[PDB]
Amino acid sequence: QVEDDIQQLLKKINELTGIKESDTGLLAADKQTL
Amino acid sequence: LREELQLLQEQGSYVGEVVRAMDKKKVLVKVHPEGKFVVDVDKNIDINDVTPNCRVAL
Amino acid sequence: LERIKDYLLMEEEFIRNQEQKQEEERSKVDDLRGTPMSVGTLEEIIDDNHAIVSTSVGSEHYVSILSFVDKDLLEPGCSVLLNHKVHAVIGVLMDDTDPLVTVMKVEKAPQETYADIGGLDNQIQEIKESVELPLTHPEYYEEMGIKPPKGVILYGPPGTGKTLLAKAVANQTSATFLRVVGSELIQKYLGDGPKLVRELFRVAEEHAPSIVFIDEIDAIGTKRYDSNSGGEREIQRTMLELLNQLDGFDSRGDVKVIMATNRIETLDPALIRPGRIDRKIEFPLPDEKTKKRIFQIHTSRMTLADDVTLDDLIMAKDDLSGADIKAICTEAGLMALRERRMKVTNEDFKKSKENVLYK
Amino acid sequence: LKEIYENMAPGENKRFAADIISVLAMTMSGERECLKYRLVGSQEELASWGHEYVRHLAGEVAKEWVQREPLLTLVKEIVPYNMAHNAEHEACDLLMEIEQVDMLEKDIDENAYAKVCLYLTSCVNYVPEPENSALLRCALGVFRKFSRFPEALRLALMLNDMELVEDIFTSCKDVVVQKQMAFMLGRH
Ligand SMILES: Nc1ncnc2c1ncn2[C@@H]1O[C@H](COP(=O)(O)OP(=O)(O)O)[C@@H](O)[C@H]1O
Repeated sequence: QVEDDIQQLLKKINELTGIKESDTGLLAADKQTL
Repeated sequence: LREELQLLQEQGSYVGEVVRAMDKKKVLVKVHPEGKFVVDVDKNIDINDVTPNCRVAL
Repeated sequence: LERIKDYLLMEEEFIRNQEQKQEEERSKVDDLRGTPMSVGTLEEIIDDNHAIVSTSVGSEHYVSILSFVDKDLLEPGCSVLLNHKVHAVIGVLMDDTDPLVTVMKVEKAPQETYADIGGLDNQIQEIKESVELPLTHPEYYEEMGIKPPKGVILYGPPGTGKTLLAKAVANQTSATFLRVVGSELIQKYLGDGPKLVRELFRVAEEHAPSIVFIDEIDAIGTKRYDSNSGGEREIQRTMLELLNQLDGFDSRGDVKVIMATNRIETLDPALIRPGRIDRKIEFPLPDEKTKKRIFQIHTSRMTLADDVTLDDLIMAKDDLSGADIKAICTEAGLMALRERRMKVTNEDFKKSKENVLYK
Repeated sequence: LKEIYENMAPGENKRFAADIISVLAMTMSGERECLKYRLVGSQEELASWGHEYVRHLAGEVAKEWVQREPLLTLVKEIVPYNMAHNAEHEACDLLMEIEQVDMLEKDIDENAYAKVCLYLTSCVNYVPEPENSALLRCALGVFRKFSRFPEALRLALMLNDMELVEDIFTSCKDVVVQKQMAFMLGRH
């Protein structure tokens, strides 16, 4: 579980992380080409 | 009342044969001569009140 | 303790998951399309995010996808989202609930149970082990470098319990159960014995691991239905089809195969051979013990006069199978319901025996 | 018999009295004196099956439970209640809190193996207020299936560390078993 414990929190980091810059930056590959 | 009779000119209405509704909001339908179109509904109806196999003014 | 830290971890994951400019971009993606669009069918394709489509009215336009969703998500000859302008591919679609998967795809429980088939066993362990086993506990074969019993065949007189087995397994099974009859494998339209087989097998391969079951595979031969064509040079292919689909090239995968025939003398050896159908199981017609379990099982779930002795019935018929016994069980029911009597009597079974068996 | 009970910091000896008088208080129908012995049950019923006593009175303090031997010893029925189970994880976390350099040396010097001590490890050094080793020298000792090879290498991996480099050294005695341990010690 300790290893498993490290597993969960580690994954939660990205989960927590990913949301961050997500807020920041807020089509063209196609919408242009479209 | 007889003045808006020009309304008849506005256009026509397409009956249609609903293939079935879905997600994203837009009824999937095959009209009649042509074929299948997935198209939005009237605001005055649900998506849920819309079943399969039934006529509706498009 | 860390369990709590583990739980909230699982919870925080749920939040970020649910946690899924853009609105405009999404609207841009809505705006890009048209309200309303146009259905149309795939034909060819090109790395130019465009190919020629196919229409009922049969305009075939060259058109791009509106690209976030994908061309490789789809195959040629498939209905796609098209504008009404150029019929521009606006995206993929979902092959709507066809009328094949439904029919061929028994969802609800099959009833019965592997402790409902009185008088069986080795027949049971043979099937289960060969099929049900490698499906549940499949961890042994992974060490003995063996695989599973490819297909299995069930045969014997009419009432040996072949359909029970197909019914028993499905009762505690966990894989899509495709119930296709061969008799249905005989339509009245040339070159249609090879579509049905492909659709059933194609449907089976899609739903991933599943049980294709063919009860009465014999009916594909031991029968020449009026409305047909070719007479028998057509059924043959349909066999050939079955034989080929149930067999070689590609790589079938997890399609297990269950055939239910009474007479195994009218099966093409190509279907019996192993590879195609390995385990060959027989269903003997009770005797004096199995019947007891069959009788006890069928009369044990009802107000069966504790007076009479299932024995009398067992030693009654000459070689009655596991059906006839059931008919007698039921006969009394109607007898019972007839003279309005919660519990049945002797004659009730007698009339039944003489009412069903004899007649 | 309340007098011999006055000194309640024992690792063990306070146990049986705190089981008997408390069960003597439990069959007696009481929730007062019973708990006072539950804090001070460092074994109440460990081997013997616990009454309504342990479940209630442990956990009542268990959630209340730097450190109070009352709290500390109450759970020394509990962590062993979890050790009698040999499985797994709960009052270790109770222990990780405890910052007692006796218990962590003192608790499981014996008993468990496989997976079992493997997750005792990450608790040993890392989790408590301090860092700990002893079990990983101590319960480590017996390490039957290779003292220690089996579990410690499951420990030598993971914690992308190297402290477990001796652990393999200690067990891995073959040059070539150690050649793998050598690389294993090398790979850190
Ligand atoms: N020994 C038995 N145990 C349980 N059911 C039986 C037994 N014998 C007959 N039956 C019932 O009678 C029916 C006979 O079907 P089946 O065994 O498939 O015969 P056939 O293969 O000729 O169609 C089954 O549905 C089953 O429920």
